[PDB]
Amino acid sequence: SARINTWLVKGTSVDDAFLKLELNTAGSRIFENPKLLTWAVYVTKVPEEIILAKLSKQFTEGSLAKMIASAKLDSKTEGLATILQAQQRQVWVDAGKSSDEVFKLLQLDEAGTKLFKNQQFSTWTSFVDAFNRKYPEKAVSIFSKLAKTYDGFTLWKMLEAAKKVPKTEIIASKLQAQQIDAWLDAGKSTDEVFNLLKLQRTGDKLFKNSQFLTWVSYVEKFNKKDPDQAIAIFSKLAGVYDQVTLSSMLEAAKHVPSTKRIASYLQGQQNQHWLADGKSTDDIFKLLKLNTPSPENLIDPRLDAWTSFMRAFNMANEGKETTLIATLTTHYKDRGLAQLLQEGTKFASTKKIAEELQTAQFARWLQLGKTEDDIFALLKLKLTTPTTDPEAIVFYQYKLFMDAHMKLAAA
Amino acid sequence: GKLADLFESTALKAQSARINTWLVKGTSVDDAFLKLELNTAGSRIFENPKLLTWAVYVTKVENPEEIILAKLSKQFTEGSLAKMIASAKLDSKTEGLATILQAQQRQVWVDAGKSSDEVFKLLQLDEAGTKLFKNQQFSTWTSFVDAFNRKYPEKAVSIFSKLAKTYDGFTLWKMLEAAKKVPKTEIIASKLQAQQIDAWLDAGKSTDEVFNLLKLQRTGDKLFKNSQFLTWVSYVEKFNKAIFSKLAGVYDQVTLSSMLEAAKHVPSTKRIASYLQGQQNQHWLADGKSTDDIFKLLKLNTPSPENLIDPRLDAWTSFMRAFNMANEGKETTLIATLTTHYKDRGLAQLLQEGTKFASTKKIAEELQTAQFARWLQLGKTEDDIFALLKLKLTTPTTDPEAIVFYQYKLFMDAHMKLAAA
Repeated sequence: SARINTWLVKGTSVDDAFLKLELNTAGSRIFENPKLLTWAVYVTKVPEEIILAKLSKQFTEGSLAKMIASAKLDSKTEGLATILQAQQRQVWVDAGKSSDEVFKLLQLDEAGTKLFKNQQFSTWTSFVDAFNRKYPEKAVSIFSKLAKTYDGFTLWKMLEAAKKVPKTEIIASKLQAQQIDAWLDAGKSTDEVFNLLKLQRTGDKLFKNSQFLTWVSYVEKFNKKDPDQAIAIFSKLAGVYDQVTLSSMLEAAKHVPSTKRIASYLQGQQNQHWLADGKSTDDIFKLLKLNTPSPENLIDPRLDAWTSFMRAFNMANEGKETTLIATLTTHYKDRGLAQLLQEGTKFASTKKIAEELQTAQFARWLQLGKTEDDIFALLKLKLTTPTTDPEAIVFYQYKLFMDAHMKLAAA
Repeated sequence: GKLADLFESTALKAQSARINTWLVKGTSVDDAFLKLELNTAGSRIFENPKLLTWAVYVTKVENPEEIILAKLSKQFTEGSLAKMIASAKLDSKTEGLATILQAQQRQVWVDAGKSSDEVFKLLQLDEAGTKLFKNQQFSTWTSFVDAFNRKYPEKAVSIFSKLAKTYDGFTLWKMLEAAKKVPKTEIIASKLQAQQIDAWLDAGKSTDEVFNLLKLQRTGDKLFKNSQFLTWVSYVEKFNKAIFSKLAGVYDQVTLSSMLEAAKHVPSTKRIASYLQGQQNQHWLADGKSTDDIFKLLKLNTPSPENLIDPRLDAWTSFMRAFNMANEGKETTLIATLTTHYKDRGLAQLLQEGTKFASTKKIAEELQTAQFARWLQLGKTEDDIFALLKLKLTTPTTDPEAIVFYQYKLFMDAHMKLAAA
């Protein structure tokens, strides 16, 4: 206020001005005192070293650190706190304090999994920066310390979580990058980093864990570094999961944008390995349990895993290429499948596919040259069969189709 | 017959003339269902007012709730019908109906003899992972397990046995512990925690096993900060019916002392820490250690000013109370021990320096007047403390000791009545 304007006229000592404000009897709550802002202003006008010295004879360095840290949080003392944090940093640097000791100073020992939440974290990192540019010969990475304090997985989680809050979003990602590289230089195998990230601890929920993408990112850098040791990433998964559950996981993962691109590739790998083993489209059809007559498997992801494999099988064996309605006719029967699709047409979930499938079954019949009494025979119909029965409907719709395709009947 | 009551407070549009037409003619619920084309309505069926109209009409011709769902069971798959009803339960405009139907579906699954495992997969809680208790259909499934357990006691199965076979102990615990703070789920969650403990008891696993299991080895000086520690404590107290000896075999006595004294100030771990510190005390007395052995042990014998906000000092005063009430007559003192280990001069500068920092001035001032008082009782004169504070003529007034001396004489001047003795 106008106090300063009086003290300047008189010539009052900064010490006396500090005393006249009773700031020597102010507790840990010192910064909230506007009298401190006014005195700190008075001191600037005759610098930053002095404020910090006087505060350093009334507050322990560690405690002062916290006070300044939380002092940056108040809009009214943002400036002062920063200048003081810089002076304090400069002092620690000159005094030659280790990064380990500043770490103790700020009591980050005792913040565990909560470190990046701790408000005095940036205090310590800014110190490590300053120390590293003043003492390059004995310079030490921030990360090397974190990595020395926490095991790989805990550190990973802390980081992964810390980039969610923007205040630290940048730094966390930076450190995440360093962590990966730190594994590379440490000569860790993809298997070690695999177990390290606890991906064993995951079940059929592997591609649902974000650390899996981290491990993939690791293995594709590991493969480029040392390709005399490069690994088949599908071969590990194949050594630790069933073909059925692995198929399920892969087809699910293929529909999440994050994992879409690695899941597609890996399912390709599965296809190709199934082909090299001698599995046929019918082998895989049975494998994926598609021959058990649940009607829900008409929209099943198992079906997409299968049509994927079918696609793969065909481009190998040209000329001898299979079909979905062909395979469904093979495992269920003509009658069986007719029943199946007709039932499918009732439920909303399966109504498009079944219809799409039904006419397919009709087309196969038409080209095979099946006549009305042939299908009547092969649906095992009787005269006293209700027209409302599944097959008795299918049969009719086939007659409408056949009657609407007199031209193609050449086949 | 709940459903009839709900369609009283229901807003119909024209909707109620359709129904009254159907009552007049007498048209069947089935044909009335056909005339509304609801057999071709699909997954957004509940948003369709014609469903409201048909369900109201069905209430007007019957337990109608059995029929509605039955009809719905021929147009929608079991799982999908479940899900639809679930999200129908979320919108205020279709609530009674949705809940009542969810109950009917429950009973139908029970009658059909469905396993709890199959209802579990149906509601897709298999594909819900550590998020299970967050899931809106968790309670659906628990209601099924209840209904199934009262229908088939011979084939009854605990909810917990399923959770416990699906998740490992630690993740399950974290899940429970997290869900119990969520108020919607606390009650059931807490039951499961009890059962988990009980399930460890019956599975005959060791206290060491439950210890390692709960991830407590790489807790360090931060053991009492992980809440699962209480879970393990609670375990051993059910198991016995010696915890300090275990803690003593895995920690030094000084960090253990600090940890306990700290733990005594968090309400959760308070009282177990109090008790365990009691055990440390008693074990400290039974070996024969005296207050100075412990003082030195606890690193208190060096004049660090940080010993003024230290928990170790408090651990020490704890042991002092304990020693004093045992070894009676030969009772030690705080200022005595500080005078013995630091020296008169040493302790004097220590406290004087302590008085400046806001951090330590309470303790430092109380201790200071303590030291002054002991000086007075001993009959130490101005020139005596001047002598042993090793002060000189040319000593600056601002030196610690040079202040102490002054403070003592001022103390002496306001206490001379008592000084008569």
